[PDB]
Amino acid sequence: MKYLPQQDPQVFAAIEQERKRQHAKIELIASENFVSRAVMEAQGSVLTNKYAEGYPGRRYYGGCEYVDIVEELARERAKQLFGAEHANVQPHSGAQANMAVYFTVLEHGDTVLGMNLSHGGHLTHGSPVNFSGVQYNFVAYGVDPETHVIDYDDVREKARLHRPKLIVAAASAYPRIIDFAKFREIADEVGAYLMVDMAHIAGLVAAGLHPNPVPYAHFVTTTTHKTLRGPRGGMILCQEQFAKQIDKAIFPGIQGGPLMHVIAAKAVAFGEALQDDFKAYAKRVVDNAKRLASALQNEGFTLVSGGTDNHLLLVDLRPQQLTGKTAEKVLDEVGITVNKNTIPYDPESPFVTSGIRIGTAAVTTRGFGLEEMDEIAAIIGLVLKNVGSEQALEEARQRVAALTD
Amino acid sequence: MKYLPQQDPQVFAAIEQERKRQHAKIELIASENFVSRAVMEAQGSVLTNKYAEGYPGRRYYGGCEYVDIVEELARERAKQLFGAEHANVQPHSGAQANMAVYFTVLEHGDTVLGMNLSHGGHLTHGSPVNFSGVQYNFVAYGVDPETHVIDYDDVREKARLHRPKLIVAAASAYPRIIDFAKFREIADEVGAYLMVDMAHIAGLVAAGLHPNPVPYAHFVTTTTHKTLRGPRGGMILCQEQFAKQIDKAIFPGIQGGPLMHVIAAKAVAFGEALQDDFKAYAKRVVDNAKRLASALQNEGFTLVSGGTDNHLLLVDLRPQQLTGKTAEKVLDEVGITVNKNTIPYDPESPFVTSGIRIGTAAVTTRGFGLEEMDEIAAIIGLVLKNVGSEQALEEARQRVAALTD
Ligand SMILES: Nc1nc(=O)c2c([nH]1)NC[C@H](CNc1ccc(C(=O)N[C@@H](CCC(=O)O)C(=O)O)cc1)N2C=O
Ligand SMILES: Cc1ncc(COP(=O)(O)O)c(CNCC(=O)O)c1O
Ligand SMILES: Cc1ncc(COP(=O)(O)O)c(CNCC(=O)O)c1O
Repeated sequence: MKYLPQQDPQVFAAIEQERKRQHAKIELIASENFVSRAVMEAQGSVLTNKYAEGYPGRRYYGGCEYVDIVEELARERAKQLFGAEHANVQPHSGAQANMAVYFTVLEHGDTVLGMNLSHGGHLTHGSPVNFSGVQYNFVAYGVDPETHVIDYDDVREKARLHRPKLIVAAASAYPRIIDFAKFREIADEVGAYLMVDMAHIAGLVAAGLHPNPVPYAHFVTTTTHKTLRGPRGGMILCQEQFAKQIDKAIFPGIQGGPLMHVIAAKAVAFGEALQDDFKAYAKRVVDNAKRLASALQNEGFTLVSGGTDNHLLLVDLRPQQLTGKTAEKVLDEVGITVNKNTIPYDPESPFVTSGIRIGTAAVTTRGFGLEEMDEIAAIIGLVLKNVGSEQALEEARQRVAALTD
Repeated sequence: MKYLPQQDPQVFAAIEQERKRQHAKIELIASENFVSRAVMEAQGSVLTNKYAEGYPGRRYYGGCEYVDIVEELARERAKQLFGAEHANVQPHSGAQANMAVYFTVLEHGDTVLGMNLSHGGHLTHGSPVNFSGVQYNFVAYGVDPETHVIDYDDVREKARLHRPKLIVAAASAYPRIIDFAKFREIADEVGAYLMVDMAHIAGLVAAGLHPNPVPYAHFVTTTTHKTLRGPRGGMILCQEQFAKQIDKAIFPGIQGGPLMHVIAAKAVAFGEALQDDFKAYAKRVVDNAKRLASALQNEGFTLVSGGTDNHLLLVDLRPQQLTGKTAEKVLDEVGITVNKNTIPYDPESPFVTSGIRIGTAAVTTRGFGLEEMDEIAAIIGLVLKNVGSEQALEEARQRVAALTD
């Protein structure tokens, strides 16, 4: 950094603190990752200066000649990656992406079937304190009480009982592969659209390690920053019969000017995803996730669903008579960054919760493999099973320190 | 740029073309500007990797220690700048800022008084192809058909007729000062809330060159990238009495995790506006708009409202028999970037228009003064009064190139 340190030592100090913390801690938040320098250079570019309301070739402003190239690259690399018919790379968030789809297909008060929030569903899938749950009438479907796998009989029963205008599939915390085909079938049965929110698993879908929802859904929404390893932003993929409406939902509907600089970073992120070692990288996340789980089970921990088929895991903390809030706190001292997360049928609420959610995308990006996963679990065991021991804490500290050197 | 040109030649080439275009053309788009290198560096930082749903000290994730300072610098510097009691620096956009205000105070279908889109109002101030107009009952107030100044008598009439729950004040293409005192007076008569969208005029308000709306409005919304000269994003300003409700609207309401990297650049831009130099700048911005308006009228051009009191000016192109769309394309041919803009009581639709909107924020940023403004209007007169003349176009190009080097 050149001009920042000289003009804003306060902001620069904060960013340097953050740049060091990212290397110091062992980052297990499942949502997170670390982008390349190419990706940062694109969002730190001068594309922030351009107003480009509209779409490539159909803008509301002059001079969008070169910013149209960047959007088309993003769109055509996105279509190459997921094999969708159309792509909208302007959504600012995963939330704005969801909001735009819902905007396009639903009316105020329509009924929507989305995954139960404490079973794995996301905020924008029906929380009553989110716009989705205020704007629309969401009914939830859940996971099996003992296997913690989506109950497809439950999904079809809710579907037929509530007759939803659209069905949402996917999650923020479900460690198992989601069967898009059954979702498509149930929706056809009741004449509902299908929306797949692939945010968490988009990089895994991209590398062939998770079934692709594109062939089965009308609308596919994603973030560009979780397993896809891109800039913070959103994206909508859809059949070409919904394209004109999807694009109008984004603009002139819920958004204003896109973030061309972030759209250039999405373009770079997708570029990286199309390359062969992204497929390689993705396999290690999933392998590392598998390994981490097993290592955790060996330390005596209980995992919701018994393990994972993707990048994240959900620890049911109860048997260490722990809550997810203290677990989270405790590991933040020793350098492990996780996030408290409700568990299916959690006996407590989503402010305290009974578990921690963990993922390997970030550490895998920094080069950790199987044997370093074994140690992460070891340290989590040492720490969580001996919560007030200052000696356990400090031991934890050197071992984390030994991993991030 | 270090890694981009080697990682991604296709993206790098388009970013580089944009950069060249930004220097070679005369960027007159009124909502555009050029950010500092310090601002871009913050945007290209590692702060994009951090999930930070929540607010500083009240996150739903660990490791937010540094990002919390980033967000407090932005809020505290914003409050210094505009004297608000509370500030939300999380809106991804000016669209999302507005949406969060509406989500907090209005209930689906509620009646809102906003400025008409063709007399100057913004898309999110009631357009029927926008969520604002689809989600709420928007009635519009307009400008005098002769003097093109907001008709406060009209505002007050509609308020009493329609008794909205909220009155929106401000715009995208009004070139005169907005009297916030009368707006609040009217809102108070009819028991409505008053929200001011100062997106276009934040830098001026910050600099003491436009009456500040903060003391008259319950809510103040703004973008950070227009006359404020910050990164692309939004911000909400409000009285303590509404803060909690405003923060909840942004999250868990309408957004997900914030763009922490973008909040870092907002804090940088607020620091820059807090400096003494920024007041010099904004004074020149308006003086340049005054001089370019007068210069424009010397070449025969009619201006909506007779001139400008701010950073913006609107050309009614009817007298010279051209559409807004035609003027824009021709001016793009000689290297002058503007945007077609509807004009009050426009006989043309929003993609053709009978006018062009011009602003001096960005060219002032790049150092242009009074004499360059005389040249610009001369180059603009030359071109729009000789559209068929290829010899006129080449001359124009050279004068542009002489101005931008
Ligand atoms: N007064 C004013 N308000 C604004 O909100 C605004 C400006 N000017 N100028 C520039 C920028 C341009 N935005 C637009 C974008 C779409 C439409 C819109 O009404 N489109 C209609 C009909 C257009 C057609 O001819 O294709 C639609 O059907 O899409 C209008 C202004 N902008 C705000 O961003
Ligand atoms: C399934 C799913 N869908 C949308 C989002 C929204 O993203 P944002 O950029 O934050 O608006 C998410 C993000 N989840 C946060 C987390 O999992 O921690 C998501 O998982
Ligand atoms: C008055 C006014 N209010 C909000 C916005 C929103 O901005 P964005 O970041 O693009 O969502 C704007 C934007 N102006 C567009 C234009 O005037 O060029 C605005 O003017």
